[PDB]
Amino acid sequence: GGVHIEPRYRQFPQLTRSQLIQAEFFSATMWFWILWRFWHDSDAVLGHFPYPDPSQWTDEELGILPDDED
Amino acid sequence: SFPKYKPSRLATLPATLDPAEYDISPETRKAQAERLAIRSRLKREYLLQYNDPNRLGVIEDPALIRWTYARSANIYPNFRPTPKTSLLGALFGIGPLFFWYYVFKTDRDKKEKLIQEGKLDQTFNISY
Amino acid sequence: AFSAPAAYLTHQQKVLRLYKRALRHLESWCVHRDKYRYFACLMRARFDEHKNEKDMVKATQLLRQAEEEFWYGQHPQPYIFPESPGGTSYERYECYKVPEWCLDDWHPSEKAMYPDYFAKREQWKRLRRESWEREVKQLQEETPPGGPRTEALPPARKEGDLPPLWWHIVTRPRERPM
Amino acid sequence: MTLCLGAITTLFTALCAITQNDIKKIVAFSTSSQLGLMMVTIGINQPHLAFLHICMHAFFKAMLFMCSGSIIHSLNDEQDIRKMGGLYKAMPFTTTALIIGSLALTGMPYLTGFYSKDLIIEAVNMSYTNAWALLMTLIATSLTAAYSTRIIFFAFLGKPRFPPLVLINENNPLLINSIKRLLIGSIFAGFIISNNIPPMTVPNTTMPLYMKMTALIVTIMGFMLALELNNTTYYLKFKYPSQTYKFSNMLGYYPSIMHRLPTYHNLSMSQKSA
Amino acid sequence: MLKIIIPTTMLLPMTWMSKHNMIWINATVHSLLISLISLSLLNQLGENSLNFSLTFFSDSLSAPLLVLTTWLLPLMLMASQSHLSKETTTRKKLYITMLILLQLFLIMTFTATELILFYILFEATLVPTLIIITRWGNQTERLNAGLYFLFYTLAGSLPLLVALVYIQNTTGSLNFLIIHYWSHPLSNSWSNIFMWLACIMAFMVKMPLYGLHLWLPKAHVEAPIAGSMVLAAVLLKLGGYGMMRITTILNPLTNYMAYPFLMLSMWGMIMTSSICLRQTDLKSLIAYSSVSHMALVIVAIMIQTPWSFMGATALMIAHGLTSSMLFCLANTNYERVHSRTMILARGLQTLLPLMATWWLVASLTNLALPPSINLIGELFIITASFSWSNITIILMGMNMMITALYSLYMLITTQRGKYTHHINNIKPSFTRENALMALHILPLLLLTLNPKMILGPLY
Amino acid sequence: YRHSIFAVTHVLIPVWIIHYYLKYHVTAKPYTVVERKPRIFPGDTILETGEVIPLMKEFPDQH
Amino acid sequence: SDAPPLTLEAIKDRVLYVLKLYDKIDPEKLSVNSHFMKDLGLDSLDQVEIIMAMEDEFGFEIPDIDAEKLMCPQEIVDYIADKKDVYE
Amino acid sequence: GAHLARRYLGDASKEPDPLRMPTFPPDYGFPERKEREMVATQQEMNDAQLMLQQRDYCAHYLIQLLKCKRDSFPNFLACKHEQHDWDYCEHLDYVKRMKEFERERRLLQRKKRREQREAEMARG
Amino acid sequence: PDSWDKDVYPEPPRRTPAPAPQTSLPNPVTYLTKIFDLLVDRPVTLAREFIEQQHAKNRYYYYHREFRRVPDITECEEKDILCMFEAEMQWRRDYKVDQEIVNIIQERLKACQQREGESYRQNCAKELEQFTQVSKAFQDRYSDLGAHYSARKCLAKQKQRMLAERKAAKEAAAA
Amino acid sequence: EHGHSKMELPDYKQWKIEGTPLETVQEKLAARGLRDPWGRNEAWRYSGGFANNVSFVGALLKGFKWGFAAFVVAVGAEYYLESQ
Amino acid sequence: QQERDPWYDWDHPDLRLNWGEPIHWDLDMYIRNRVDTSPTPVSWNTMCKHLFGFVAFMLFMFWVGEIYPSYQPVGPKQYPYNDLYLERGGDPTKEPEPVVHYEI
Ligand SMILES: CCCCCCCCCCCCCCCCCC(=O)OC[C@H](COP(=O)([O-])OCC(O)COP(=O)([O-])OC[C@@H](COC(=O)CCCCCCCCCCCCCCCCC)OC(=O)CCCCCCCCCCCCCCCCC)OC(=O)CCCCCCCCCCCCCCCCC
Ligand SMILES: CCCCCCCCCCCCCCCCC[C@@H](O)O[C@H](CO[C@H](O)CCCCCCCCCCCCCCC)COP(=O)(O)OCC[N+](C)(C)C
Ligand SMILES: CCCCCCCC/C=C\CCCCCCCC(=O)O[C@H](COC(=O)CCCCCCC/C=C/CCCCCCCC)COP(=O)(O)OCCN
Ligand SMILES: CCCCCCCCCCCC(=O)SCCNC(=O)CCNC(=O)[C@H](O)C(C)(C)COP(=O)(O)O
Repeated sequence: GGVHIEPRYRQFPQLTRSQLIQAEFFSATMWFWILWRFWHDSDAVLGHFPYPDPSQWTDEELGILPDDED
Repeated sequence: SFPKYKPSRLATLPATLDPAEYDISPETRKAQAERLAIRSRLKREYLLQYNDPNRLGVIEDPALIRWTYARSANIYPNFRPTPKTSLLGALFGIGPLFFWYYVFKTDRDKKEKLIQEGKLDQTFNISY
Repeated sequence: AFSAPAAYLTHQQKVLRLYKRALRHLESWCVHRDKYRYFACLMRARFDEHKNEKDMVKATQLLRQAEEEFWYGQHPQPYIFPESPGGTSYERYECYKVPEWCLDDWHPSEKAMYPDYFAKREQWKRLRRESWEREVKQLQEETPPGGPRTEALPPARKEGDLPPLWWHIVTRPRERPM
Repeated sequence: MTLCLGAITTLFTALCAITQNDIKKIVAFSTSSQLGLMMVTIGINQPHLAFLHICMHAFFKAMLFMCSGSIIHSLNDEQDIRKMGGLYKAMPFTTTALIIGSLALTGMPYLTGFYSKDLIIEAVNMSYTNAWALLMTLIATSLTAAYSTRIIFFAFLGKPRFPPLVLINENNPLLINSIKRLLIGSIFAGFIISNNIPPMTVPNTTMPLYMKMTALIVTIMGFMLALELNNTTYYLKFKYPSQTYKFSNMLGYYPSIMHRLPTYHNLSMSQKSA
Repeated sequence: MLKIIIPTTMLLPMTWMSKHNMIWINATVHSLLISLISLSLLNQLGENSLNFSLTFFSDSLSAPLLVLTTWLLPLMLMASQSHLSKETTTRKKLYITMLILLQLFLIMTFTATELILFYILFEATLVPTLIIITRWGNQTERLNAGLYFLFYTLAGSLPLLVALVYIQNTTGSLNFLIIHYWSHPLSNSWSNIFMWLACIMAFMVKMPLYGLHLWLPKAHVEAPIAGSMVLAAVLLKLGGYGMMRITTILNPLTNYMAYPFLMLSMWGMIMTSSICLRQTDLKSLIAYSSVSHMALVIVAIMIQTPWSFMGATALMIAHGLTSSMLFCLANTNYERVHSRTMILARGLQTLLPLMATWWLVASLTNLALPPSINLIGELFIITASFSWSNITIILMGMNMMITALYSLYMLITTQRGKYTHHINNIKPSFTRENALMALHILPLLLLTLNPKMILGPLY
Repeated sequence: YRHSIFAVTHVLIPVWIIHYYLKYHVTAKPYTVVERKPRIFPGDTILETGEVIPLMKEFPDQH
Repeated sequence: SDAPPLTLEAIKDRVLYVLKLYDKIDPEKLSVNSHFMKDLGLDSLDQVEIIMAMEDEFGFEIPDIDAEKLMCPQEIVDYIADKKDVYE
Repeated sequence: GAHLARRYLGDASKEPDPLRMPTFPPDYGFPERKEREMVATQQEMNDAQLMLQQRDYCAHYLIQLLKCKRDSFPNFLACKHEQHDWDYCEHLDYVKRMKEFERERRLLQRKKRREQREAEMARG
Repeated sequence: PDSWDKDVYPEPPRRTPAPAPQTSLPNPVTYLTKIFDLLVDRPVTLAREFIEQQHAKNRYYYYHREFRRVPDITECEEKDILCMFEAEMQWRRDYKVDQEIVNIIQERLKACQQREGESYRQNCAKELEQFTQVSKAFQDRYSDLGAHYSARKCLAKQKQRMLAERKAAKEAAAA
Repeated sequence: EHGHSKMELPDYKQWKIEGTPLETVQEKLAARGLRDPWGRNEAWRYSGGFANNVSFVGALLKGFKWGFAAFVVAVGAEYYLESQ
Repeated sequence: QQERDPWYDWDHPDLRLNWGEPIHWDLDMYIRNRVDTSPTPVSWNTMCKHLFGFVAFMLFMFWVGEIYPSYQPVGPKQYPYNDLYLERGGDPTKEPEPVVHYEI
C-alpha cells in the first residue's frame, strides 16, 4: 500500500516528506503537552502542601510540661 | 597467564583446549585416517541406497535397531544381582513408599486427634 | 558444508581458524568500525610476528597459549549472522521445505493445473533413470578396493555421463521455498 | 512475600537487561522488570495502582515492540544492536516513536507512565515496608533509565553498521497508522484515564521535598551514568571484561545451571531407576 | 436389556452369511445401530436403578460404560479394515466374530445384577482378547505377551472366586441390591483382612496397580490395533467398575487397608509418568500413560467420597476415549513406516497437516486442558485427595506437570522438525483414518457440554 | 456498503440475539443478573419513592 | 521481506567492488579469473580477511572448510550464487 | 528519614515504636482534650459506600467530591475545588499524625530525663 | 417477574437516585441508550410479543409431582426388605431436597454480597447467619457418611450424636 | 509489482579516508609502523547523510522548538481570553 | 549433541547424526531439545558459586530489611466509630468498649 522506493547501495536512503513532517509533528505535540501540563498542573511534580518542621513546633500545643509537674 | 577453565560433566572441555590434539604421533594420524575411512564407507553405502530411483520405503538402519533393542529387550538377560543392583533397587523401590506412608499416616493421625478433641473449626466444610 | 572433510586439520588450518575467530570476537567487542579497524590491524601485526618461525615445537606451543587467551576473553555473547547455526533465523524456513517426491502423490485434478511443469518433471525423471544405471557402474569401477578412503566423489568423465549421486544435490527444495 | 518477590524480580531482570545485545531481549527484560514493579505495588496493598500500571504499560510496551519489529524488518531480519547504526535520520518516524516510548517508560512527567509509576514510587517510599525492597525498587528505576539509554544510543545515534545494501523503508500506511495510534495513547491516556476514574485510595498529599522528587532524581542519575559509560566505547582502548559483566551478561548464570542440573538428573533417573 | 443383547447376538449370523466383500459394511452399519439403541440407557434416575429383571439391571455408573462399549466396536472395525486386506474371508469373519463376542461379554458384564455372573463374564472376556492378541499379532513376542496378560489376570481373580462363594455361605445372597441393603461392617480380624485382600486384588491386578502393571506394556504393544483399542478403552475399566461395586461390603476395613495401595498409586503415578519421558516406542509410551491415569483412578476409588467417585467415573470415560485415539494415530504412522519407533519418522506436520491437527487435539486432551472431561475427573479426584490429606497435592501437582511434558514431547518429536530424508512412502491420509479420528474426538467435546451424564450415581 | 453490511450481520444480529436471551430467558430466573446497588449521596431524590435525603451537617468551610 | 532478487551480474559486481577497495591489490591488474596467491602475491591471512570482507558484504558467512579453498573471484561468485540459488 | 538512623543506630528506647504508639495517656499533657468531630453520619457514609479505608474523618469532602464527579460527568475537569478540599483535609490529618508522633517522642524524652534525674538524686 | 417467588428470593426495594446534571454538556450515555433502545429493544419486544401470541394460541399444562409420606427407617424390622426399600427412597428424596435448601441459602448469600457493594461485611451479616445455621445443620445430618451412604448410616450417626449429648448433659447436671 | 529497477553501483574512486576517524586511525597506526588496508572499504559509513550525527540530548529534544512555540502561542491566547 | 559440528553434512541435519554410525545410549537425553553439555565461557564451579552467593545474599538482606523496616514519623491512622466497629464484621449486640480519638 506504499510507494516505490529503490535501494541505495552505500548512500543514504530516499525519504518521503510525509514521514518527516509526521515525526516532527508528533514530537512537537508531545513537547507541547509536557509544557502545557507543567504550566497548568505544576503541583503534581513539586507538591502543593508544605511539609511542616516537627522541631519548630512549640511545646505548648505539644502537650508537654517543663519536667516538674506530672 | 589467565585463569584456567575447569571442565565439568555438564560443561565439557573445548576441543581447542585439549592437550591430546597437540600430542601428534604417526599412530594417531593412522587412527584418524582409519576413522575417516570407515565413516566414508558408511556414507557411500547410505548414499548408494539413497539415490536409487528403484528404491521405495525406508532405508533400514542397523544402528537404530541395535539402539532400540539394546535399550529395551537386552536388559534382563545381562542383569546380575550384585550388591550395587540390590542396594539401589531396594532403596529406590522401597524407601519412597515408606517415606510417603510415614508422612501421610502422621498427618492423618494429627488431624484425627484434633477432630476428636473438637478443635478444628470445620465450619462451612460440606463437600468432601 | 559442501566440501568433504579431511582426516585431520593441519597446523596451518588451525592457525587460520584461530585468526578468523579472534577477528570476529574483536569485532564483537569493538562495536564501532574505526576502533575495530585499529585493533584488528594490531591483532594482525601481533599475529604475523611469529610468521617466519621454523621449528614445530615452539609453533605448536604457540597457538596454545593463544587459544587459552582467546578462551579467557571470548565475549560470552558474540555476533552471529542470522542464518548461521546460532542466529535468530537459523532454521526459520525448514518447515516450508517439502520434498519433490510429494508431487508424485498429487491428485490428477491437482496435476491438471501446471501441465508444463509436470511434463518437465517427467523428462527429469527419465534423465535420472538412465543416469543412475550409468553412475553405479562408474562408481564401482573407479573406487579403490577395500572401500572409499574419503567421502569425495568423482566427476563425470564421458560425454553423456552425469556426476554420480547428483539427484539429491540438484533437487534441493530451495533456500526460501515460500 | 509478594513484595520481596517483586523487588528481587525487578532488580535482577533490569540488571540483566542493562548489558544485553539483542533488542528483543532488552525489551523482554524490561517487561519482566515492569511486572516485578507491579507485584511490588500489590505487596504494599495498592491493587488499583497496580491495575492502572498494567493499563499504561500495555500502551507503551506494545508500541516499543512495534518499533523494534519495524527496525528488525527494515534491516533484513537482523536483531543485534551491534549492526544497527544511524537510524535517527534514516528512519524518522520509527525514531520519534521510540524516543517517546522510552520517555514514557522511564516515568517522564505528564506522560502515560507518570500517572502510574510516580504514584508507585511515592507509595513505596511512604509506607511501612522493607528497607531492602525500597532500595531494590530505586535501583531498578535507575537501571530502567540505563537500558532505555542503551537502546537509543546503540541503535539510533552512531554511524551506520549494517551491510551496504540499504533497504530501509517505513513508507507503508499500515505500520505508520498502527504505530501512531499507540503513540497517541502513550501520550494522552494517562491524563484521560486518571481524571475519569473515581478516587479509589487515600492520596499522599504531603511529602518531604526530596522524597517527592526521588523518582526523577534516580531516573536522571541513571540516564547520566549510562550515557557516560556508553560514551567511553568510542575510545581507542580495549580491555577484557570483569566478573560482574560476565555475571550480568549470562543472566546470573540461572539459565545455564538450572537448565542442565535438574533436567539431567531427572531424565537420567527416569531411565536408570524408574 | 435384551433389546441390546439380542442384536449383538444376531451380529454373528449376519457376519457369517454376508458376502465376501460386504462383511465390513454390514458389521459397521449394524454396530452403529446398536450404539444408537444403547444410547437410551442414559435416561437414569436419582433413585435406585433401572432394574429390568431378576438378571440384569442398569445404573448411572453402568450406563456410560455400556454406551462406550457399544460405540467402540465400529471404530475397531474401521481400524482393522486396513491391515487385514490380504486375509482370507473365513479368517476375517473369525476376527469380526472375536470382536462381537467380546462386546457381548462386556455388555452382559456391565449389567450383571449378581456377583458370580459378573465374575463369570468378567473372566469370559479373557478368551477373545487372548486369541486376538496371540493370533493376529505381528511380532514374535506376542505369544509371551499373551501369556503375561493371561496369568497375571487369573492369579489375581482365582482367589476372588473363592471369596465370593464364601460370602454367599455367610450372607446367603450375592445379588447386589440385597448386598447393598443388608450390608454389615467388617470386624478388624486377620480373616477379614484376607477376605478384603481377596476381594480387592482381582480388580487391582487389572487396573493395573503399580507393580502389577508389567503385563500391560507387553499386551498393548504386541496386540493388533483393535486389540489395543479395546484393552486401553474398556478392559481397564472392568477393575474400576468391580471395585466400585464390591467396596460396599468392605467397610470400615477399607479405612486402613487402603494405605499400602494408595502409596503404591500415589508414588506409582510419578514413576510411570517419568518412564514416558525416556521411551523409544510410541505404543509403550501410550501404555505407560494409561497406567498413570488408572493409578489416579485407583486413588479416587480408595478414598471413597462422593467427589472421589464422580471424578473416577468421569476420568474412566475420558481416558478410554483419549487412549483409543492415541493408539489409532500411532497405528496410522506405523502402517506407513512399519517401525513403531518415535525418532525414525519426524516432521510429519509438513507432510500430513490434518493428521497433525488430530495429533494436537489428542495430546491436548491427554494433557488435561479445561473444560475437557479429563480435567473434570482429575480436578475432582485432586480435590477429594486434598480433603483426605493436604500434602497429596504435592504428588498430584508433580504428576500434572510431568504429564504435560511427555505429552508435548510426543507431539514435538513426531510432528515437528525436519522430515526424514530417506522415507518417501508417506502417502496422504485416507478418508477412513480422518473419519476414525473425528469419530474418536467429537464425542469427547460433546460430552464436555453435558458432564452429569458421565459423573456417576453420586451426582 | 461493506461497512454497512458488516455492521448489520456482525453487530446487530448478535446484540439482538443476546438481548432477547437476557431479557426473556436469563432474567426469568432469580439472581441470574445481580447489579451493584447504586450510590446514594446526601441530597439526591429517589425515583421509586421520591423522598429526599437530608443534607449533611454544614461542616466549617474555609479553604 | 521486499528483498530484490540478486542476480549473477550483481554478485560479480559486488565482489569486484569489494576487492577494488582493498588497497593491497592494484585495481588495474585484478581480473575476474585472477588467482590470489600467484597472480596477486597475497598471503593466506590476506585470503581469510578477503573472505570475512565478502561475508560482511553479503550478510551471510561461509564455513571455514569451504572458505579456505576459494582462490579466485570467479569461484567466490560461484559459491555465493550456489548458496543463494541464483538462476541468471 | 532521620528517625530511622536515630532509632536503629542510637538508643532504641529513646524513640517511639510505631506499632505500640501511643504509650502515654491522652490526658497526660493537658486536661482540655478537645474531641474529634465528624460530619458524615453512619448511614449516609454507608450509603455512599466509599471503602472501609476511605471511611475516616475526611469523609464528607470525599462524598462532596463523588457528588461532583457524578453530576458533571461529560466534563471530567469541572469539580476541582472539592478535590482540593479533600486533599487539604487529608493533609491536616497527616499533620495531626505527625504531631502525635512528635508528642510521643518528646514525652518519652522527658520521661527518660526524669528517670535519669531521679537515678542521679538517689545515687547522690 | 412472576416466574419466581419473591419471598423465597428476597430483594431490597432498590432505590435509585434521580438524575440531576450540574453540567449543561450533553452526556453521551443518554443518547447512546436512546439509540440502543430504538435499535434493539423495540424489535426484540416485537419478536417476543409475536412469540407470546403464538404460544397463547396453544396453551397446555404440566404439574408438580406429589409424593406421599412413608414410614422411615426407624420403624422397620431388621430383615424386612420392602419397608427398608421405601424408607431408603424417602431418605434419598429428603437428601436431595436438603441439598436444594442449602443451594437456595447460598444463592441469597452470593447475591447479597454483590448487591451490597463496598458495604457487604456489615450488610450481609444477616444472610451469613442464615447460611451458618443451615450449613451446620446439613453438616450434622450428612457429613462423613461416605460414598455408600444410606438411611441406616445416617441413623447410626444420629444415635451416636444423641448418646454423646445425653452423656454430656448428665455429666454437666451431675457435676 | 516488485523492485526491478537496475540499480547501478557508485564509482569506487569516490570513497576516501580523508575527513573521517579512519584517517586518525591510520595516523595512530603509522606511528607504530602499520597500515589499515581496508580503510577505504568502510569510508561510505561517514560520507553521505551519515556524516552528521545527533547527540543524546539533541535526540531527546526532537520537537522542542515547535512545541515551545505552540505552547507560547496557546498561553498567550488563554491569557488574552481569560482577561476579558 | 548440540556440540557436534553444525557445518558437517549429516544425514539427519536436525538430529546431527549419520546413517549407520553407533548411537549413544542416552541419545534421547541429548537431542538439542534437552540437556546439553557444550562448554561455556565461565567454568561450572564459578557459575555455581556466583549464583548461590547472589541468591543467599539477597535472602539475607531481605531478612535484615524485615528486621529493620522503613516507615514515617507518623502515628496510626484514626477511624471514627470505635475504629469502624460496626462496618468491620459487626456484632451490634455486644456493646464493645468505646475508643475516642485525640485532637491535637
Ligand atoms: C543513598 C544516597 C544516594 C546517592 C547514591 C550514590 C549516587 C551514584 C553512585 C554510583 C555508584 C555505582 C554506580 C555505577 C555502577 C558501575 C558501572 C560500571 O562502571 O561498570 C563497569 C565495571 C566493569 O565494566 P567492564 O568489565 O569493563 O564491561 C565491559 C564493557 O564495558 C561492556 O559494556 P557494554 O557496552 O556491553 O554495556 C555497558 C553496561 C555493562 O556494564 C556492567 O557490567 C554493569 C554491571 C554493574 C552495574 C550494576 C549496578 C547496580 C548494582 C545493584 C546490585 C545489587 C546487589 C547485588 C548483590 C550481589 C551479591 C554478590 O553498563 C551499563 O550499561 C551501565 C551500568 C549501570 C549504570 C547506570 C545505573 C547506575 C546507577 C544505579 C546504581 C546506584 C544508584 C541507586 C539509586 C538509588 C539510591 C540509593 O563494572 C564493575 O566493575 C562493577 C562496579 C560495582 C559492582 C559492585 C558489585 C560487586 C560484587 C562483588 C562481591 C561483593 C561481596 C558480596 C558478599 C556476599 C557473600 C554471600
Ligand atoms: C508386589 C507389588 C505390590 C502388589 C500389592 C502389594 C500390597 C499388599 C499389602 C497387603 C496389606 C497389608 C497386609 C497386612 C495388614 C494388617 C496390619 C499389620 O500389617 O500391621 C500390624 C500387624 O503386626 C504385624 O504386621 C503382624 C503380621 C507380620 C507378618 C506379615 C509379614 C510382613 C511383611 C510381608 C510382606 C509380603 C507381601 C507380599 C507377599 C507375597 C498392626 O499391629 P497389630 O495390632 O498386632 O495387628 C492389627 C490387625 N489385627 C487387629 C487384625 C490383629
Ligand atoms: C498378581 C498376584 C496377586 C495374588 C493374589 C494375592 C491376594 C491373596 C489373598 C488371600 C488368598 C486367600 C483368600 C481367602 C478367601 C476369602 C475367605 C476368607 O477370608 O475366610 C477366612 C479364611 O481366610 C483364610 O483362610 C486365608 C488364609 C491364607 C492362605 C493362603 C495364603 C496365600 C498367600 C497370602 C499372602 C499374600 C497376600 C498379599 C499378596 C499381594 C499380591 C502380591 C475365614 O475362614 P474361617 O476359618 O471359616 O473363619 C474364621 C473363624 N473361625
Ligand atoms: C578477543 C579475542 C582474543 C584472541 C587472543 C589470541 C591472540 C592471538 C595471538 C596468536 C600468536 C600467533 O600468531 S601463534 C604463531 C603460530 N606459529 C606460526 O605461525 C608459524 C608459521 N605460521 C603459519 O604457518 C601461518 O599459517 C601463516 C604463515 C601466518 C599463514 O600461512 P599462509 O601463507 O598459508 O597464509
